[PDB]
Amino acid sequence: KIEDIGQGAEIIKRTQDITSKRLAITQNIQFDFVKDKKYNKDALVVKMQGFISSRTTYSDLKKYPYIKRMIWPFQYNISLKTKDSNVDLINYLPKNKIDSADVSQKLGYNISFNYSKTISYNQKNYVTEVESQNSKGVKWGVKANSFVTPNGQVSAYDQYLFAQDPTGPAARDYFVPDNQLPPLIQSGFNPSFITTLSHERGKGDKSEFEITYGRNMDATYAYVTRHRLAVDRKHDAFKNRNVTVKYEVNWKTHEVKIKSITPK
Amino acid sequence: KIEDIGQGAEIIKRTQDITSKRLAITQNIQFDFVKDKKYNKDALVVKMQGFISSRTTYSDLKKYPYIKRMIWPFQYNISLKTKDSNVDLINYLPKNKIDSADVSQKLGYNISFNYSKTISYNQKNYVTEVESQNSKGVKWGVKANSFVTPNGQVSAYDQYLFAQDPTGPAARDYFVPDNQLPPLIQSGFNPSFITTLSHERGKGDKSEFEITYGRNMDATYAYVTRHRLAVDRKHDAFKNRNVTVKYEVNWKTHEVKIKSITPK
Amino acid sequence: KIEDIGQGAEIIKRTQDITSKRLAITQNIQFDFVKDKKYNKDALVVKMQGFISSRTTYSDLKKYPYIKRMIWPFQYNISLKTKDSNVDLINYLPKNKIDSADVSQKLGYNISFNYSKTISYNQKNYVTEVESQNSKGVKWGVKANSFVTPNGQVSAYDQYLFAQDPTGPAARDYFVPDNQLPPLIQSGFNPSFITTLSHERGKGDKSEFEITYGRNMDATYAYVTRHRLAVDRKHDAFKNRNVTVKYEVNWKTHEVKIKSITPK
Amino acid sequence: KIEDIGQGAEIIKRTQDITSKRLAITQNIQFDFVKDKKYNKDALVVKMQGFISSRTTYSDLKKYPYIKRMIWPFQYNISLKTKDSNVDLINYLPKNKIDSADVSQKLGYNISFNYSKTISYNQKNYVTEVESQNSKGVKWGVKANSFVTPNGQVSAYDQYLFAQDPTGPAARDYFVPDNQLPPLIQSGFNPSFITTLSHERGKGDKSEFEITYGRNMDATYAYVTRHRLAVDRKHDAFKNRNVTVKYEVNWKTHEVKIKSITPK
Amino acid sequence: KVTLYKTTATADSDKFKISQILTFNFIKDKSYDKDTLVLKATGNINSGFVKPNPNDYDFSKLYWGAKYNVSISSQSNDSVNVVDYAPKNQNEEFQVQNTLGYTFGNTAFSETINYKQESYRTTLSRNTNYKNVGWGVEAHKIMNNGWGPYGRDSFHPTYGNELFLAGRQSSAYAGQNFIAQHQMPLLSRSNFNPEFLSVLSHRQDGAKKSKITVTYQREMDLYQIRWNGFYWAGANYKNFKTRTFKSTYEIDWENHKVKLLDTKETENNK
Amino acid sequence: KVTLYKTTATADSDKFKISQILTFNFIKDKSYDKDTLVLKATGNINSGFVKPNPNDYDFSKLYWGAKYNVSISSQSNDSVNVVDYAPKNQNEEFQVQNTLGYTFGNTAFSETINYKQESYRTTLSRNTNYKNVGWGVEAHKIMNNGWGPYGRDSFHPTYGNELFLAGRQSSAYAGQNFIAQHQMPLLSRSNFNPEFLSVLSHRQDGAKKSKITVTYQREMDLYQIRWNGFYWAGANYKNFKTRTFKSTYEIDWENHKVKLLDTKETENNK
Amino acid sequence: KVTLYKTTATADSDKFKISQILTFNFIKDKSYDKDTLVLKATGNINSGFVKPNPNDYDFSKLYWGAKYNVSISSQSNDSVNVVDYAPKNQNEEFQVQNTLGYTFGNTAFSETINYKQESYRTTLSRNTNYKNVGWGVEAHKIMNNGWGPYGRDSFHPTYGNELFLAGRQSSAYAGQNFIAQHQMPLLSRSNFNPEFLSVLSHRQDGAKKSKITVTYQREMDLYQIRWNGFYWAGANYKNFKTRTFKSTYEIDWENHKVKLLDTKETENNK
Repeated sequence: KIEDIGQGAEIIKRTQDITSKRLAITQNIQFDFVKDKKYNKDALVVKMQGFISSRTTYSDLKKYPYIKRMIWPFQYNISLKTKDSNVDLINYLPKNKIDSADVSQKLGYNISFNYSKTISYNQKNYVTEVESQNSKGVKWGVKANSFVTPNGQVSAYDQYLFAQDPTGPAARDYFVPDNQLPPLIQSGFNPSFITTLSHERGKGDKSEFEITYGRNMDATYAYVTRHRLAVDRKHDAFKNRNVTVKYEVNWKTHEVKIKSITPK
Repeated sequence: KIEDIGQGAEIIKRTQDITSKRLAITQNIQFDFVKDKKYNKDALVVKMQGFISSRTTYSDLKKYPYIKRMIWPFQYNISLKTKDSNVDLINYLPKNKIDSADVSQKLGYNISFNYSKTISYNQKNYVTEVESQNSKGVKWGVKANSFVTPNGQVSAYDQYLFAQDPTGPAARDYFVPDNQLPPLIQSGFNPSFITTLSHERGKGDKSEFEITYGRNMDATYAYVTRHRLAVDRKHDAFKNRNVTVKYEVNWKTHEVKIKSITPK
Repeated sequence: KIEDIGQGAEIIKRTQDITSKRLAITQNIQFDFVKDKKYNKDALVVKMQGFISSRTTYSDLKKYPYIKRMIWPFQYNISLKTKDSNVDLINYLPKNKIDSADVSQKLGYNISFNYSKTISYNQKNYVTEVESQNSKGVKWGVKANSFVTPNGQVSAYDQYLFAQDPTGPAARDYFVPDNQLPPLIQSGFNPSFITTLSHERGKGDKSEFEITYGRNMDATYAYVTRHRLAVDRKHDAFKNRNVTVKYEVNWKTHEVKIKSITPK
Repeated sequence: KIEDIGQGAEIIKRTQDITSKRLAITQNIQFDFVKDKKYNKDALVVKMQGFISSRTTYSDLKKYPYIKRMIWPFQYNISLKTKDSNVDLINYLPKNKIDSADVSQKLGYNISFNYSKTISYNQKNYVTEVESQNSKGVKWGVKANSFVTPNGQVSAYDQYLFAQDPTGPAARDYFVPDNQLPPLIQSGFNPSFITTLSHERGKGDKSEFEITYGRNMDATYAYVTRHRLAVDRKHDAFKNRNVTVKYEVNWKTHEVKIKSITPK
Repeated sequence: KVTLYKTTATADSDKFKISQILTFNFIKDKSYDKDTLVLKATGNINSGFVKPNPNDYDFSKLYWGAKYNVSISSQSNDSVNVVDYAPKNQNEEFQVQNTLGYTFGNTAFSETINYKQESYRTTLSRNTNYKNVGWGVEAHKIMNNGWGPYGRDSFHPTYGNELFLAGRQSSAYAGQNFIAQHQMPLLSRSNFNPEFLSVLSHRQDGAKKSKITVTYQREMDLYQIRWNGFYWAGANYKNFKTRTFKSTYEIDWENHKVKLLDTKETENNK
Repeated sequence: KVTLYKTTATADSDKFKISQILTFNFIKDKSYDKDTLVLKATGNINSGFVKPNPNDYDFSKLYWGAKYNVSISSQSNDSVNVVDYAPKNQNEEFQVQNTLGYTFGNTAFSETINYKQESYRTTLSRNTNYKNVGWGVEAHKIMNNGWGPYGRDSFHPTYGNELFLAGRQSSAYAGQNFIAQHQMPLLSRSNFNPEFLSVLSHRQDGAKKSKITVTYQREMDLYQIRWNGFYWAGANYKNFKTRTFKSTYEIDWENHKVKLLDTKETENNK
Repeated sequence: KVTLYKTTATADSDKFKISQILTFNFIKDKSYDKDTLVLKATGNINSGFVKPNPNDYDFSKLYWGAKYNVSISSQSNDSVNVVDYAPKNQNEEFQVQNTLGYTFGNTAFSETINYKQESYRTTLSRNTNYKNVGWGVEAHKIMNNGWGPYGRDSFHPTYGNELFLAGRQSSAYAGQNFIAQHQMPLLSRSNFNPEFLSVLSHRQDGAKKSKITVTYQREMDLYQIRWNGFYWAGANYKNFKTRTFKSTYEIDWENHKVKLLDTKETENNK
């Protein structure tokens, strides 16, 4: 039995690319109109791809230049939303999944009793979680998880993360070398999410979706004081730094255009 | 190098579902009439599926309420039987199979002799054994085998199985939490057995089979006495709690109709 | 690499089975005449299969009955020979092959200088070796190699092999139980060798091949003397105990017959 | 997703083999003219195969015969070059690639902190590196890397490599036995490189390429002095010992010829 | 071309609890000058386990199924020979990892053999001829718990065969000084479901009708324990009861149909 | 009925030893309202390694290739946008195994992170827009021998960056107190052969002719060592010399042919 | 279209126990301007093992087969060249794992090389030219038991080559101070069955008839042991006896048939 789902048939593909230079976020969205004869209504597979630059910046506090700061990206937020009643989300990917770990329990008796338990897991630098899903739209957020350091894995919520003994008066020197920074912090993030949106025929012709790509950036402030180094982290320093592109889809003429982008 | 049963050919499938709310046992049996041209007689692949709820119940004893009890399922019994000479069983699955274990024998001499033997096996929470097969019918019984606990595997025949230091005056508290109960005891069992029954053509038209699904439930009685916890197990407390559904198969009109069900 | 191998076309198969009850050797030889259009001459794939019973016999010595003996098979000899000049062997299987072992060399310095070398191999109870191959015929001999016993593997050339402290006055009791005897010694050996014999067309019509199956049996004599079990092994006690079936092949009428068999 | 030039289509293959007995180098080059309808210009896949004998020689020095020497091959140099403007290299293999190693970092506290790091890699006796690639020609050089010897692996740049305590007055005896010499030093090297050369149609008819196979041989001089074996290595003793074969390809008549070969 | 006219035949012995399910494929190929029939013998040979009586003070006995022999045969007068059969005998293999190590001293040498242990082993019968094939599933390495691997003929000087002995120095009625049915190997206390295959072949010029005799048999062993006053002992008496069910099935090569003719149930208690 | 027209274009810079081999596939499909071109940018960026001079007493320096940047771009006025590119950025993963032990005392813990280490890592350039894609292969974890992981910016208080320093307290001319060329990572002393992919797309209504600017560049770092009298110390000066070869290739979407127009070799020494 | 005409040719030397089974495939393709023939040389070069005599007091000797050389050649005057051949020479690889660990002190290091050891290694002959291809299977790492690897040229100062010596200080007749035939490598005491392949090619604009000379040769070595009065010692004398069988086979490219012409058995005892 299993299942089929909007598949096979014929696809007319239309691609739109926009770039916000002010926030360094690029939206390469491909809108593939599907026409399965077996499916009752109409369908559009929308693949969200692009580049959200990390915009990691190393500077010194203005009023107190002896204090240095690293604005590093914590969560890249990606979302698609619609206000049209006819359009409804029918399939979305990455979805939230339950997790499992391989465990081993050993009991021994060297006639001294011995007990040992090993739990094993596969961690990832950044984890993608479905923040909110309703029939109209879905939102995913790639929050940071764990990072490998020369001395064991460190949680992304540690205050002394990405900070080191100062090697010089330059701000970059108060923070770890680039060889110890994950690629997503050093360079940027490439989204790859897919959303199929069904639309009831006869009740509508045009429909507008607003796709948002963005970054919530945390900041670590570090300064050497009283024979010690003081690192502090302001969680969610700048939050909701996102770009929103509203795309108008004419289901009839299979044409997607771009209404407006904010921030322009 | 044997083709066997009815490879390919054509299958007319008929499905009958019955439920005994009194014993919480459901019988989803699919009867697929096979018409292999190469086969001399007629054949019916009968797939036994459904849900036998564990009916695990935790309650205090009537006379002495300070004594608590857990009726937990030990063996789920599944059987198909025919009282007609024409129909004969030609293939049945799961079949009783021999077992094997990987072994390793090491002998060392730190010029102090050393010897070590490791035997490794793959245990299952419940094991299915063919209790009795004759030409007319076959019976399988999924008896319990071994269960993982926080302190090493425990046999299903241990008296102190599924009992713990009382955490309160409630009966559920005298027994281990649901997080330490196998899914078959917590919820239920889904049978998946297949039986091909061949019938000699010319000497018969209608045939009736009784398919029995059931549960043999053991009970663990536990009570705190003189600063000790006394756990005792009555093996086969309630046995043969089964539901039998007689189905009348008309080989000619390819129609299966439920004659009668007991417990009605 | 780029080599088709004198096969890949229509095959007329003819099978002949003979059994010598005197020596308990059975010859199930299948002669498949191949007619590859691309091949210049004629060809016959001869598949040697059958059962050579171990004939393991545990009995006391005649003159001195206090001495017991086990006649156990050491080498099963299988051979195909042709005296006709036209027929020539073009392909034969199992062929003698070179062997390899995985090795690991570890050098360490706990600033002591530990060194360790592990050589790993895959042994077999009986090894098949091509004793002698010429254009007319080929001979293979499955000699014994190593046997797994409690307390380490033992070479098949050890004198104290298959002998144990006497558990009673019966001869079977002076030797290890059947649970510690390889299947080839307990029961028998099933050959599976393939020989393609090409024959130049125009010069011949009939050709006769003698196929020999056999057993070379070693004997272990054991007796308790001055309170010490004394085990001795007579290598090749009875040698060349073989059966020879001469089969006459008419290439023209694709018919194989049996000329004669010795031991009759 | 780039497909590739020469995919499917039709290939007219021409093979040319030449041998320089004076330097023991053989060039089995196969020139496969490809005619992809989709490709705009003409194309020729040139497969460089053959045998460069190691020419390892063990001999005593002339002036002082008590000093022995081993001329062993260090780098086998393989190169294809063209002077024709129209012909340009579009694909070459071996290609210089980045490397990776599996690493494991363990930190433990046996309440005594313990840290352990294991880096694992796969080494080859000789490594092929692209020395120089331009549009007209490409050069690869198989330099020596590491050799497994008893008592640990040894770099190919060690001075005491391939030398041993003298076992006799013969030169071969001052150096390790052949059982401890990699096959490339004991016998020779077989190149397997592929180069696709495109040629703009219309402005050309004939084209000439010089394919050079060669060997740079290092020498290890060893002599026993005052009870101490003294081993010394002259890196690049004889360098650029190569054979160049100029082949004239007529794209129109699909014919390759050998214009000239040096060493004659 | 090839045609596989398939048919099935079944025989039952309620007295000995032995059932025979025989499947047949009459492969007809022009390139073979003879007819071919593949017989897949499946079915059920019950172990015949007799539970030990729990009210036995010093001596108690159990009858456990230790060898199940299935044999397919053909009459000497016919042309029906047995060309192939499965499962055949096996040249078992094992993996060895000899290690030698020294510390510059503790010269140490270790050797590991990795193998596979089965509680029951199938081997050919030494009476397999051109007209009969047989298989015997015998008890091989049965482990009490972490004890053994014992078998039908193991022996310790003092305690004897300790196959199913619970405790050597325990204090219970002999009936309860055995391991429980659960720890005993599956085939020893439960049904044995054979899956054996034989290919038979009959010259086309031969008689249209032949007969084939398929035999399913169980060999039961008696395991008895006794209290000598100081320690428990045990003895396994092999082949004490042999329950055999043999059935003759007429094979019609002409119409490709198989019919069971006679059914003979035989008991050899000793 | 998808139709593909393949062609190739090549440009060379003998002075900077940089060669560009560009392969183009003009995929045309009715389902897409725009033309599509996949560009495979292969070729060769030489490392530019300058060997240390052996006759240097206390101070010596080498110039090693540390970052190679390849960027494919399009003009702002054209309709040619970059829809896809590879290799994209990676969310690297690692496997962790944690063990808790007890002896009845030695409560022990252990945590093992298994990962993969590379000498050079490719990441996208933060200037990747709808009309330009870039990649940068930077030196990551370079291991001296068993000493390391080091990089272009590691620092020890006393000995400084010890990336290519042979011995901290050795006694040789500075020219011979570096690790030999063989131990240095392949890309640092030898050619870097790029294999980058970019998909470009042009609206059919656009001009039949467009231009695309492909840039291959090398950033060389200077590693200098010095004898302070007591210990050797080292310093890596990043991006000392940048050799860049940029080439403009006219793409004709109408006739599906690509022609190199101009070749600009630029050198930025600091 | 490609047309493969296959044929076979065989030659035998009962005196030296050497048999040659040659299989030939005459592949004809329009895309090639030459004819092609794939020769697969199989057969049997007997080892020539001479058992040590057991009645030898202080000195005894065995002749063991150590190198088997198979060479397929063509005449210098013909146009038949050798394009491809297999098994080619191999760049053997090995896996190395290095561990560095400290206990906050027991700094420890460790290096493990995992490789594969074979008793005999096939390499090409340094006389492989455009008209001849040769392979040599030589003894490589022969292990006595856990004692070794040894070879045809190993040497210990006192005990000498101990390749096939049972005990250095044992007390038996020299004939019985050797390892038994069963512990010796298979190829050393039994037949060597070659499986080598060569692809010859001939310009269709050539003589319809050519000749090819296939040679199978064994190189026996003599291993002698002696009792110096205090310890046993051994010596391996290489290539003592060279038994060679060379056969010329006329290849007709026109009718695609191969006929053996002459057979030359040669002995080079030294």
